[PDB]
Amino acid sequence: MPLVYMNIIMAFAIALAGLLMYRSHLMSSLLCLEGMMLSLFIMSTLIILNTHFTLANMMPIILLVFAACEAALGLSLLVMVSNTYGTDYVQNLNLLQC
Amino acid sequence: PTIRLQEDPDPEDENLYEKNPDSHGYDKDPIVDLWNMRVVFFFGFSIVLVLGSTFVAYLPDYRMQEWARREAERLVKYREANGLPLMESNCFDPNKIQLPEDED
Amino acid sequence: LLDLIWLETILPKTTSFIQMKMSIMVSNQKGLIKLYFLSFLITIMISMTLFNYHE
Amino acid sequence: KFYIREPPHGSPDWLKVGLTLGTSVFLWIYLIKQHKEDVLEYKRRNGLE
Amino acid sequence: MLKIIIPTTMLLPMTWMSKHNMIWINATVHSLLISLISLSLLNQLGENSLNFSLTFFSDSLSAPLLVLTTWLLPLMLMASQSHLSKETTTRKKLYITMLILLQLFLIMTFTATELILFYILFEATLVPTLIIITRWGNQTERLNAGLYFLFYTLAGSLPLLVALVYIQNTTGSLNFLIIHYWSHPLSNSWSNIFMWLACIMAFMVKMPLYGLHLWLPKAHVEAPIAGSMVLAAVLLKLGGYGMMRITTILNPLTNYMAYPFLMLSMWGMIMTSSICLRQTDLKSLIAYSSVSHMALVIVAIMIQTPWSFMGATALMIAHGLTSSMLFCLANTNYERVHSRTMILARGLQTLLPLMATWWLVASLTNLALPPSINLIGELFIITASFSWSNITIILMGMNMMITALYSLYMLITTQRGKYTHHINNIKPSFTRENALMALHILPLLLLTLNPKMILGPLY
Amino acid sequence: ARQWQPDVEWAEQFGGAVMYPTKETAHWKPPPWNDVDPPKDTLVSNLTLNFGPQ
Amino acid sequence: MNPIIYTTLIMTVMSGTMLVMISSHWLLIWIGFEMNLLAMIPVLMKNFNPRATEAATKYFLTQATASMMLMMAIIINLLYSGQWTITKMFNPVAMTMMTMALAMKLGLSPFHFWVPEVTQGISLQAGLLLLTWQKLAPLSVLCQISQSINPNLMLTMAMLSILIGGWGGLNQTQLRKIMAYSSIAHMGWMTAVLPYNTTMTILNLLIYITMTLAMFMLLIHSSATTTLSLSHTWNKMPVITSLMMVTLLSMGGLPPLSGFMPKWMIIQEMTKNESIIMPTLMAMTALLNLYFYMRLAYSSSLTMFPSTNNMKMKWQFEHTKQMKLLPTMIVLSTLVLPMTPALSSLN
Amino acid sequence: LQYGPLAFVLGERTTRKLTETSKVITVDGNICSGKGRLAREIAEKLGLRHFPEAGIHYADSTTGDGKPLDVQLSGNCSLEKFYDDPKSNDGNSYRLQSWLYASRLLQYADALEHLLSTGQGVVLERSIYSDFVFLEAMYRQGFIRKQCVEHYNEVKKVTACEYLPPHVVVYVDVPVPEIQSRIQKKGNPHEMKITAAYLQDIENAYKKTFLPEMSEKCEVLQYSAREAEDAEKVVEDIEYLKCDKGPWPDQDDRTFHRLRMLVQNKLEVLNYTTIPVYLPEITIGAHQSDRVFQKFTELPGRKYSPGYNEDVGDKWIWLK
Amino acid sequence: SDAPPLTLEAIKDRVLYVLKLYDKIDPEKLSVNSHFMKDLGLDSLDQVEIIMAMEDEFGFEIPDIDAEKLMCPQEIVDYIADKKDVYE
Ligand SMILES: CCCCCCCCCCCCCCCCC[C@@H](O)O[C@H](CO[C@H](O)CCCCCCCCCCCCCCC)COP(=O)(O)OCC[N+](C)(C)C
Ligand SMILES: CCCCCCCCCCCCCCCCC[C@@H](O)O[C@H](CO[C@H](O)CCCCCCCCCCCCCCC)COP(=O)(O)OCC[N+](C)(C)C
Ligand SMILES: CCCCCCCCCCCC(=O)SCCNC(=O)CCNC(=O)[C@H](O)C(C)(C)COP(=O)(O)O
Ligand SMILES: Nc1ncnc2c1ncn2[C@@H]1O[C@H](COP(=O)(O)OP(=O)(O)O)[C@@H](O)[C@H]1O
Repeated sequence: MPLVYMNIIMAFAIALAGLLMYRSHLMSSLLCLEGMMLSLFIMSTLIILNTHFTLANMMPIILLVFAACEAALGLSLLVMVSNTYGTDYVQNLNLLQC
Repeated sequence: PTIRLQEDPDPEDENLYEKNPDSHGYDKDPIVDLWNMRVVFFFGFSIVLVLGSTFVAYLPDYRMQEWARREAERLVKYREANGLPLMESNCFDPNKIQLPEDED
Repeated sequence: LLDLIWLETILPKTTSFIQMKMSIMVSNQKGLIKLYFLSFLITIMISMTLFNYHE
Repeated sequence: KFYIREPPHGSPDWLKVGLTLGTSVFLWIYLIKQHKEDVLEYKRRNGLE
Repeated sequence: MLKIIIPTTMLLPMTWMSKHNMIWINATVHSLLISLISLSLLNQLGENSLNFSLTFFSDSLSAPLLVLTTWLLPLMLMASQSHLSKETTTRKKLYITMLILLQLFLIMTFTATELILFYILFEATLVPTLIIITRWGNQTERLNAGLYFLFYTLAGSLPLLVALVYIQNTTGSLNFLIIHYWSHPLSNSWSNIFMWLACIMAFMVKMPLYGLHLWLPKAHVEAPIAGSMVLAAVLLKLGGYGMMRITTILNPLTNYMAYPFLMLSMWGMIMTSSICLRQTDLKSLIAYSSVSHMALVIVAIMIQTPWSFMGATALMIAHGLTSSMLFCLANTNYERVHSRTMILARGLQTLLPLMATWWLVASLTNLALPPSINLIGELFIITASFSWSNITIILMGMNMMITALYSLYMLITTQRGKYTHHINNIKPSFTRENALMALHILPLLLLTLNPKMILGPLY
Repeated sequence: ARQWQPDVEWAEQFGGAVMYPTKETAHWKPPPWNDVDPPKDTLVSNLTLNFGPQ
Repeated sequence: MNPIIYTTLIMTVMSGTMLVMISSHWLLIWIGFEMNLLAMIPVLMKNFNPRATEAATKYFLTQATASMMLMMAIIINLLYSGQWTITKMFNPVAMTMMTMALAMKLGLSPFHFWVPEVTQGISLQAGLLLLTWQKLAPLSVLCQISQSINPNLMLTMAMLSILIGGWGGLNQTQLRKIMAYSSIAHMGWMTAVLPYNTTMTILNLLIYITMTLAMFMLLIHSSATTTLSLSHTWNKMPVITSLMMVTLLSMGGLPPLSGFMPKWMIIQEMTKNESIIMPTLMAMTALLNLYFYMRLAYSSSLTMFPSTNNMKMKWQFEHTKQMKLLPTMIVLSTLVLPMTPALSSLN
Repeated sequence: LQYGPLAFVLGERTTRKLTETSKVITVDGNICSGKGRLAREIAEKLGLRHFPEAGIHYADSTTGDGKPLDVQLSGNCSLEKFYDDPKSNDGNSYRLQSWLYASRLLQYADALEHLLSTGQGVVLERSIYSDFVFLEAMYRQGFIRKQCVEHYNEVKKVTACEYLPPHVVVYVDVPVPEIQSRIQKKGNPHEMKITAAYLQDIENAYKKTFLPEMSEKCEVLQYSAREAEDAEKVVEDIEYLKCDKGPWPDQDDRTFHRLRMLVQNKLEVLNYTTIPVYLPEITIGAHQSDRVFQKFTELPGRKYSPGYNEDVGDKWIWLK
Repeated sequence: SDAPPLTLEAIKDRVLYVLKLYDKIDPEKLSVNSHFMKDLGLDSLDQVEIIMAMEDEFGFEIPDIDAEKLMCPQEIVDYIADKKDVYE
């Protein structure tokens, strides 16, 4: 693979790692989710352009659509959590245990 | 209330002899109890015990004890007269056995 | 000494003690997504190297 | 006797009862017919009779 | 042999369709008739077994066990109807349903031609027993007793399942006739050693082997009387039956894998007999008696001789009858005085003479007075062990002396002495209890009259 | 004279949030009877603004 | 919530699952997962309260992470072989990531923390849906790529799931958490036999779904979510407690009940390979699930717990809503072992 | 057809049946005051359905036949012995209070179901919102413990929050000495032992908690004793209320759908009354529970479901 | 687990520490029986500050009545114990 492929894969890994380790704000983790979506878009677009697969040029648009759906879902859940606690801290979501 | 719960008291045990001086210990109802006694006695002692013991005593000899005794008598008679040994150490004829060629 | 104590001690009481201790260890989590998402990260990293690097 | 309607009345719901019985009889006759045709087809294919 | 299976399955709806006041009568009558029908299975051959179908067969080892099961059902019914008088009709029918299901599973277990079917039935016998113990027991220890009974059994039985499916994948069949005819020796390897252990430990825990028996005093003391009867008389013999069946494929590995179990059996026989000498609970004494007798049965099965197999069969039948009778005898006193402590009610021979006679006969058969079948089995096993090694007579000899001691200790403590002054509610013996004791004891002596019916296939 | 049945003391073993309580989980509370926690008074302060004089 | 909207959301959940099950393109499978999650999130919050909101948030975060890893694995597979068809998965790193993503979606151990929490935070109907219908899509995808699967990772996660399910279930008094740990252990059993025979996976899935439906419907019938509230059901409907006791016995795996059949067949299949140690450990561990099922049976059916005065008023009224499939579910959960050879129709 | 989601999907809507006379009315007052007569007159004048005050055997009146059952199988508490021995060591007081709260909850559910099904108004004597005055009077007099009060508060918190409060609250005010005079004039030998402090506690609870907190949900119509016999004046006073302040105007079709699904299914209504809080006053042992349940199942029309008891003359059972 | 089971002794050491942290009281002259008004020469306003310091230290509020009558450290310790139901 070229260097650009490794760079995009590294960006995906960094965004995943970012999502895995929570600080305080929920919104930061949502941003990491969007970052993973962007990295996947870039990687798929590069692969499809390189191989000249004409009918596959439309998949990244579908990916963006479902990324938007996912982001809207997350934002709605954040609105509800904030309305409950007045803060979007993940520390407050501790009513249910294992 | 200094209590912990609402519960019935533990009742005393009933004596079946109080309402039925000849009670047989099967039921509180005298008629049902008497017939329970009767069916238990008839179907346990009269039917299963005695008749089953007779049936087992007169079972036909499927174990073939007497057949084996008569066969052994025939064999002993035949072998004694001929001068043959009463019994043989090998129960299988060696002509039908093939030992391995080499023992070294 | 034997029937009421040691035969009890070795087979059933040891089993009960071990199962209860492991149940306490496994089931007592605070329910904070931070901790077990960090656990997920550790699992993912171990998995690529331990089982993925060897194909 | 009852304080209220208790909608299932002394007579049974005749529509539901008829539908249930009709479904049962239809399924039974369908199964009998299917088994008969299956036997005939099996006998024809292997040439028993 | 559906002519026996189907009538029990008919006992089920007969019980559930009977009037509220005729359930005991109907169940008892038809159980006795089913026992009479099963009596026909004693007509066995000298060379092979009765092969009814592809699924069921009857040997000379399982026919007396089936007869014992079918005979034990009516006795349990008579023993249960006293303390279940205040119970509702539905719960009484459920109790009878549990007993009938247990009999059906036991009947199918002793005649299954395959080992996996035998496993499924021998494991299905657990659910009715556990339900009976944990639902109709008297004290709060019954829950723990049920847990002990369940897990001790399953922890032994699951490796047996693994070993059985492995054996079927290896040899292509689990049918017992094919297994016997196509038998091949077991080599000396760790895989074979663990296969032996997996095939043996479930039956060992069922006997139960000394050191693996802790479940038995709990389960047999905390159960209701019918539960105790069927646990001591039939359910312990599943281990012996299964072990004599499975040992066909374990040779010649048994020749040395039997040593730890033999030492455990002999020494723990001595230990359990000694434990019987200092026991405050009358039922626990009978339970530990069962453990000692079953240790003898384990020794007989492990040394693998025709005389030991004959002795094992005879001892299993005799012990079933004797231990069931002893449990019923103890339950009579418990129902009178509501306590299991042995030294509470004393001098009972003065108050209940005929029950004292029943006690004497039961404790005489427990110590194996000749020519009872108890002694026939014990003596055959002792002779086989002596041929195995001349030093076993010492351990065997000690056991005989100890068994007599604790049996007569039980008799003298309960029947002789002076009656306790404060207990004034000792009513005369009912006809039902006397009939129960007679139906226990008369078949024992009748079988003594014709002992080849309980001596197994090696006869 | 009668079969033993569980009482209040026996029944209270199963009334906690967890079995086998420890020092850490002895302060865990069982969920409310309906799954509705009481609402917190997380008051959101309104914004205060100077409209004038300039 | 409007009944029409609820029905539309349920059909969208099922449409996402069916799209996963009928697609040949990896993109369509990923789309099915996205649609399923999008429709599932509001169903968890149907009865709005902070616990339901927390459960929905945790579920969304876990499943969104899982779908992100799923898409990355698909893209890596495309990079190393320009194939979109769901097949043997020509790349090993992509297969490892795919396995981890599907395990996260199913709730297999190590990623099993979310299941007890989401199940306890939602209603019994939402729990029924989550623990029955939501297993179909990841299991179907796993079945379609079973040949390229690495046994060492899948078997490790399956054994960990069985162990953790038993140990976690041992400690619970809440019925929903008990169900969740039971689900974790059964998922472990399902995935243990997947590399060897997918028919056994399907059979175990069907039997587990039947038993779970029966248990959840019995719990909804007698409105109990805690052990102590279930201990009152004997004084109101004893038949329900008896049927629940028999179903709990079936869940434990005791013969001659139907629950025993999947474990039996999986053990046989694993011994048809070499694989001797793993089934032995799996059975020994399932004994723990049997233990806490038996404890529940002790508390609800085999002993009678004290009741309250106000139960007398409840005695006068009947259950209005009736579940039409509950008797069939109970019968299928209990008395189906003699029909075992019918599993041949599954392949 | 049984009301449910299918009935709501096509057709049935509650908001159309409300015809300006829905107006859930409750007429509160102290002991022996003539609140029942006023409630009956209000119902007759306005054309609403009258609900007499729920007693110990209210639930019996609505299931099976309307005839009451034995107190052992229903209630398990006595009003008379509460007056005779208010400090009995068997928990009669709080058991009676808890049973009466459950009966009031059932009656409120019945009234709400009738109103939401027909659109017709209902008049109640007391409500679940008023039941606490008797509990406070018992606690201040030392007739019940504090744990009983905590249990009552838990049950009320999880039950009374799911319904809509009454549109208008009518209160009849009668002074305590006049109440004692009326009780003496009545003749019942058990009510004579009611101390004046008990009535004073009931009045304080009413006027200092119930009316203040109820006035925020909707305006309260108070009346002295003399201006309560004139029923037409009270009714015409009710007809000129501006009711746009409470939760009732903010109810749309879906909330009414949820409430209508809740008011039927009385098992769902009574769910939280039997919570496993083990108070000695209301906890019943397993043996007694089993005995009483077996006794109840043997009643002539109680073993099976309503239409399936052939021992009270149910026919065609084997086709139902 | 939560905080240890606070006892009378620890309450006394905390009260005495807070009191000697007050710049208007000399440490050596202060005892658990010293009276703020006479022994320590403290005015009514000073007492209010001491009570507020106790409030901060023990994390709970003392009403105007109640707190007003505590004139020496022993009464403060007794009040804190009675409010916290501490017997040891
Ligand atoms: C209360 C008062 C008591 C004392 C008074 C009693 C008066 C005297 C009566 C006592 C009788 C004395 C016994 C002496 C023995 C005589 C009987 C003997 O000769 O019969 C035996 C026969 O006995 C029977 O075979 C044994 C009975 C079978 C026992 C089965 C029990 C029935 C089932 C009950 C339930 C099963 C539970 C146990 C499960 C295994 C001989 O066997 P066999 O050598 O062949 O016969 C040769 C000739 N044949 C073959 C042509 C017949
Ligand atoms: C409390 C009651 C429980 C029930 C009792 C169950 C009884 C189980 C006992 C098992 C009997 C024998 C098992 C194995 C057979 C031989 C044992 C071994 O010690 O013998 C030597 C084995 O040598 C050494 O001992 C090696 C084994 C050492 C490791 C074993 C661990 C034993 C420690 C005790 C742990 C307790 C076990 C029971 C747990 C409760 C023989 O030498 P070798 O010829 O080379 O091995 C024969 C096999 N070959 C032919 C394939 C080579
Ligand atoms: C940051 C800068 C802000 C500063 C601005 C603060 C504004 C100050 C507001 C002033 C309020 C008053 O005058 S309030 C009125 C004050 N005067 C009285 O109360 C008359 C009786 N005097 C006394 O009781 C004692 O002298 C007394 C000193 C009180 C001790 O009290 P004790 O004997 O009981 O200890
Ligand atoms: N919730 C309650 N708690 C205790 N006693 C009550 C309760 N409700 C009614 N009562 C009693 O019922 C009796 C009459 O009830 P009431 O409605 O006030 O008189 P009336 O029959 O004229 O309407 C009184 O003795 C009253 O104390």
